[PDB]
Amino acid sequence: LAGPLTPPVKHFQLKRKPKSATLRAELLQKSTETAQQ
Amino acid sequence: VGIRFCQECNNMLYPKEDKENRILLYACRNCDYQQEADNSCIYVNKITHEVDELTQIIADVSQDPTLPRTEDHPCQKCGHKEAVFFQSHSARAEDAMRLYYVCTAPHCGHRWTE
Amino acid sequence: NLCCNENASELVAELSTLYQCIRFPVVAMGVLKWVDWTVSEPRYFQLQPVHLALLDEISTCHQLLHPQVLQLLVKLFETEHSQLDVMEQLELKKTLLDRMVHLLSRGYVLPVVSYIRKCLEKDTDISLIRYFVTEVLDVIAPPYTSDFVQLFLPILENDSIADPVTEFIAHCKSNFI
Amino acid sequence: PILEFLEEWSMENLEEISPAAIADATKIFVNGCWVGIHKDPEQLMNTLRKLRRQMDIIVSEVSMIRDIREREIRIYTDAGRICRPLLIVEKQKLLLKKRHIDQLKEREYNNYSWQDLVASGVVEYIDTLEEETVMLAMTPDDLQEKEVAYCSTYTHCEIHPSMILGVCASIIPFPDHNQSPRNTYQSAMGKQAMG
Amino acid sequence: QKEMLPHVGVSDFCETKKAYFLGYMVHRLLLAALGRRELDDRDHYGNKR
Amino acid sequence: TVINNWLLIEGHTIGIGDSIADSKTYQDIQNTIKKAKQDVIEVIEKAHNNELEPTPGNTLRQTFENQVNRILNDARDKTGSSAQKSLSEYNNFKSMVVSGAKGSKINISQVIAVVGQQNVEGKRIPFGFKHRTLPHFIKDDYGP
Amino acid sequence: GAKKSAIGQRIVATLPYIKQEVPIIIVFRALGFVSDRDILEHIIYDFED
Amino acid sequence: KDILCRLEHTTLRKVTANTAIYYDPNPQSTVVAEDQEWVNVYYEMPDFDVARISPWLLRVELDRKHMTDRKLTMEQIAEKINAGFGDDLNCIFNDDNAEKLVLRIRIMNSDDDDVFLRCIESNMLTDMTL
Ligand SMILES: [Zn+2]
Ligand SMILES: [Zn+2]
Repeated sequence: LAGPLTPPVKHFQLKRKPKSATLRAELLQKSTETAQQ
Repeated sequence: VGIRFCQECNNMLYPKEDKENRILLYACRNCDYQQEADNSCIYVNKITHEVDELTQIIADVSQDPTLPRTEDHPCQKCGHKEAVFFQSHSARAEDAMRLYYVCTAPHCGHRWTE
Repeated sequence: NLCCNENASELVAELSTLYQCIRFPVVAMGVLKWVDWTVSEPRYFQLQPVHLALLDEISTCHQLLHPQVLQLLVKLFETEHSQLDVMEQLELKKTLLDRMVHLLSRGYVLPVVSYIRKCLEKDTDISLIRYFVTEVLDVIAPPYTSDFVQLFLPILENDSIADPVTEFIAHCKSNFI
Repeated sequence: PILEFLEEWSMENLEEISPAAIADATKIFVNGCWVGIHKDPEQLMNTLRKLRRQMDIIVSEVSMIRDIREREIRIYTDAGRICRPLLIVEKQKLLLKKRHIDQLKEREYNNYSWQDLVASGVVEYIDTLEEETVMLAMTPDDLQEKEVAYCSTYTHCEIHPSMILGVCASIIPFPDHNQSPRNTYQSAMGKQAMG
Repeated sequence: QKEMLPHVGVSDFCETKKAYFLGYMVHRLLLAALGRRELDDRDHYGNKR
Repeated sequence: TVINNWLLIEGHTIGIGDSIADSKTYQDIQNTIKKAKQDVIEVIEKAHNNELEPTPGNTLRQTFENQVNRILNDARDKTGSSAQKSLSEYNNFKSMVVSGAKGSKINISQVIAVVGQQNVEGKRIPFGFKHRTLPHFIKDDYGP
Repeated sequence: GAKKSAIGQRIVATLPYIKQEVPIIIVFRALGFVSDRDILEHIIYDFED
Repeated sequence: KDILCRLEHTTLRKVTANTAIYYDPNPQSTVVAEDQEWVNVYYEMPDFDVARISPWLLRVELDRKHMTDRKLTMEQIAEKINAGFGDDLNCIFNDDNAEKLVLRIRIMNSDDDDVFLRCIESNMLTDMTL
C-alpha cells in the first residue's frame, strides 16, 4: 500500500539498552518455568 | 564475646590491664587469680541483630501435628520429600514472613530457609 | 483466549506466546486496548506490574503505535488514586516514567519530552521530572540533534540537583547553542 | 501416682543430675512443680496418652501438654481446669466405629454408657492448655476426607460444633443466621421469659 | 523455707529444688528479654482456674 | 394519619423472598469470593518466598496486612454492588433502605451476599491460640 | 544515672514479706550457692549461648 | 524528604549495626586486620595521640542504608561527637568509601578508662542527636 518505510530519525546512540530488555529476559524465564509446571 | 570463670572459686573473670606490660589479663576478684586474655575484645553488642533462627530451630518440631507439611521442598541431607514449614514469629522479627523448613523424616533434622 | 480468560494468573506463563503474537501489529494494539481498559479501571493496583511490560514490547516492535502508548501512559500519569499510599503513587508514576523512557529510546523523543516540559511548567512534583531526566541522561550518548536539545535543555535549568549531567551540559553548550 | 509412674520410667529426678543434661532434655512439670527431666519426650507422651485413654494410673481429667519448641512437658492434675470431650482421630480416621453407636442405641438394658466410650479410648477430655497442642477437625465427614491437602495430621474431631453454645444460647433456632448481638440479647431474654 | 516458692516444697532439703525452679524463672525472663518466647497473655484461658 | 391509612391498602412487609437473589447473582458472588481468596493466597505465597517487598513507611507485616485488607474490602464492595443490582423494584428490603426508614446498603449486602471481615481493635482476628486463631487451623495461617 | 545504664539492665526479685526488692544472685547465695558458675548452671543450661 | 530528615530525631543507635570495645595495646597497630589499612593512614599524622593514647578501642559499625536514608556523612558524625564530648575523646573514622563504616574512639592522651567507654556507648547510643 504505502511502499517502504522510513526508519526512525536517530537522535543519539544507545550506549546501553534500557532495562526493559532485562525485564523481558526475566519474564521469559518465568514463562519457561511455568511451562515446566 | 566469650565468658571466663575462675579456676579456683568459679567466679566471673573481669578484664583488667597491666600498664607495666600493656596486655589484657582476665583477673578474678575476691580471689586474686589471673589469666592471660587472648580475645582482645572485652565487649561486643549488635543493634541490627542479624541473628539466624535456624540456629534456634529444633528438629523435634517435625513432630508437631499443628504445623503444616509440604511436599514441594524435599530435604537436602536425605532427599525426603515431606517437610514441615513455619515462620520464626518472635521478637527480632516481624520484618520478614520467611519460612523455615524442617525435614520431616526422623534422624535427619535438616533445617533450612529458602 | 488470554484476555477473556481472566482467571489471568497464567499471564506469566503466556508471556512468550504473547510476545510472539504481539509481533503481529494488529494483535499488539488489540493488547493495547485490552491493557487500557484493564489498567484504567479503579483499584487495579494491588500487585507488586506485568501489563506495562506488555506496553514495553508494544513500543519495541511497532513505531506506528508510539502515539497510542504515550496517550495511554499520560492518562495514567494524570489519574488520581485514593486507595494508594502517597509514596506508592510516587513509585507508580516512577514506573510510568520508566515506560515513557523506554518509549523515548525508540526514537519518539520529541512528543514525550514536550509533554514532560508541559506538565513541568503548566503541576506534578519536581522529583518525578528530576528522576525522568536522570533516566534519560543514563542511556543517551552523543551526538544529538538541535530539536532534541531545543526541548531537553530548557527543562534542565529549573533544578540544580544531580557525571552525565555536567557532561551533557559541556557537550550541548559548545555544540548546540 | 503420676510421680511414681514417671519415676518408674526413665525420668531423671532433679537432684540426681548434673546441670549439663538440662540443655538437651525436656523439662517435666507436674502441677507446676518441676519434678525432673526426660531425654525422649515423644515416647513419654505416647505412653501417657495411652494410659489416660485406658483409664489406667492417669485419670481422665489430667491434662498433658508438650511444648515442643521450648522442650517442656507440663502435666496438670489440680482442680479448676476447664475441659471438653473430643473424639480421638488416628491416621485420619475416627476411633468411633459403628459398633459403639449400636451399643449406645440400646443404652438401656445394656449399661453401655458414656463412661464406656471414655474407657474405650475413643473420646477424651481436652483442656485449653492442651488444645494449644491439638489439630482439631470441625467434622469427620469433610475435614479428614481426602482432598487437596490442607492438613493430614488431625488428632481430634469435634462431636458437634453446636456444643460451643450455652444453655440459653442453645434455644435459639438458626443462631448462625443472626447478627451476634441479637444472639446475646436473646440469651439475656430467655432467662426472663414466662413458662 | 516457707514463703518463697512453697509449692516446690517447705522441707529443709528442697533448697536445690527451689534453686532450680528460681533459675528456671530467671531463664524464662531472659528468654522473654531475648524475645525467643512470646509474653504470656493474661486473658488466655489456659492460665485460668 | 393520611399515609398510615393509605398503607392499609398498600401494605408493607418483609420476608425471605426479599433476601433471595437470582442464581446468576449467587454464582457471580461465589466467583468474586473464589477470586479474592486466590489473590489472598498469591499475596501469602509471595510473602512466604520473600518476593513481597515492603511499602515505604511500613514493615513487611503491615504491607501484607494492608494488601489482604484491601483485597478483601474490594471483594466485599464488589459483592455488595452485585447484590444490590440483583434487587427488584418490589424488594421490600430495598424499599425500606431507599426511603431511609431503616437499614442501609451494607445491611443488604451482608444479608444477601457476604457478611465480610470481622475486626477486633480494628485488625483481623488475633492469634489467641499459639500462632492460631483457633485449633482447627494450621499454625501460621493468614488465609481469609 | 550514667553508670546503671552503662552496666546494662539487671534483674531483681520481689519476694513475699519483704518491703524491698533484692538482686537475684543474692537470693541464690542465700540458698547456699557461692560460686557464680553454679548459679548460672541453675539459670543458663547451655553455656554456648 | 530532605526537610523530613532534618526534623525526625535521629540518634546514634538508629545508624549503628554493632559496637565493640577492644583493648588494642599498640595504637599504631590494630587487633583487627581490615582496620589496619586505613588506621595506618590516620596515624601518619597523629593528632592528640602523638604520645601514648589509652589502650582502649571503641570500634562501631554503621549501617550503610540508614546512613544514606538520613543523608548523613562520616564527617558530621565525627564533628558531632567532638562537639558533644570536647577533646576528652579522640574519634578516628574510616573514609566514607569502604563498606565497613567504622569509627574508632579512644580517650585523649592527657587523662577507670574501661567502664567509662561502656558508659560512653550507653550515652551516645541514646542521648546523642545526630
Ligand atoms: Zn577466683
Ligand atoms: Zn532430611
